Amino acid sequence: STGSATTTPIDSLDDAYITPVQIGTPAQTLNLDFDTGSSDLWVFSSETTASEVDGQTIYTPSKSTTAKLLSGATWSISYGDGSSSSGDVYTDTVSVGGLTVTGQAVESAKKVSSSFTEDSTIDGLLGLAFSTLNTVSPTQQKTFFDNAKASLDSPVFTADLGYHAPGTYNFGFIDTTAYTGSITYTAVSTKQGFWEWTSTGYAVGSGTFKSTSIDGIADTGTTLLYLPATVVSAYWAQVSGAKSSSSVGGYVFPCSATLPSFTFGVGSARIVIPGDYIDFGPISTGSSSCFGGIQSSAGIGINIFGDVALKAAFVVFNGATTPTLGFASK
Repeated sequence: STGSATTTPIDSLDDAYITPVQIGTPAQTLNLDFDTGSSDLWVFSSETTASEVDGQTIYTPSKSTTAKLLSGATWSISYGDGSSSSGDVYTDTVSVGGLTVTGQAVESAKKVSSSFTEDSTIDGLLGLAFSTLNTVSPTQQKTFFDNAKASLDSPVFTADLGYHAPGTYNFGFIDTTAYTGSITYTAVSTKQGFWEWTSTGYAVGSGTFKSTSIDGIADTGTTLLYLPATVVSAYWAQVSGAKSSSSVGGYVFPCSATLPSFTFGVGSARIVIPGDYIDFGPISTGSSSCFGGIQSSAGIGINIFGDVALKAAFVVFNGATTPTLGFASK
């Protein structure tokens, strides 16, 4: 089997991407944030505290003839941005782009933190990291991909995120028309439960490539590119007037600037992030200070190849017995 679904930016900045997901019988379609940095499929629901729902579409398990309470199971997750959610668990039929999993754990939120409430466009998350990170207790549950894997034509999924445009998540096949050149594959460590890999270096604009190992995670659920402070300083030094602002919480730059590209290495291959991809717009409405899309990972404890980086590539999440990652230009 295969599946193919379009993923759409939630706003004009590509702050996140939503993908429609069918849950239950008859189908209830929710727009979920596919997150290769976590491993829980959780949704706003009829159980979510009413004051914490503000425009999201909710899953109502009592209206699904295939929903079953997973007795005794609870979940609770905290994300790197400080947001969180928790609740109980049903199993139900879940379909993505024509690919169907029966008995998928659907984690129903009883509580969500303010940032989830405040984002009316995201109805929940669909985790695509390794199932060892799933938070369900006392019986850990599998991700959608883990449950589908054996049925897929090939044990892979691909992320093809757009810049200011829709893109595609495919399951079970590699669309050879969706990228240019060849796909370069690179080793993955699953020791932390992430799609963790080592970039071979970087370049800023037209500058020379610096060969240096950068361990980080391919994380579709993180908006920006978080890299070591040395690398990030080297990038922003090429932008007149750019500075790190403690009060804003990262590097800012004059909105009048033209930003240089940023290249990262994948083995001997190179992925070029155009400068425009690194502009996240005014820090507040009407400001001429703009927020940068490359930020320091110092204090986060891990480097994160988030959407800024991934959207410049066609990315293969290869879930073979020994997982690997593939990157192609597009």
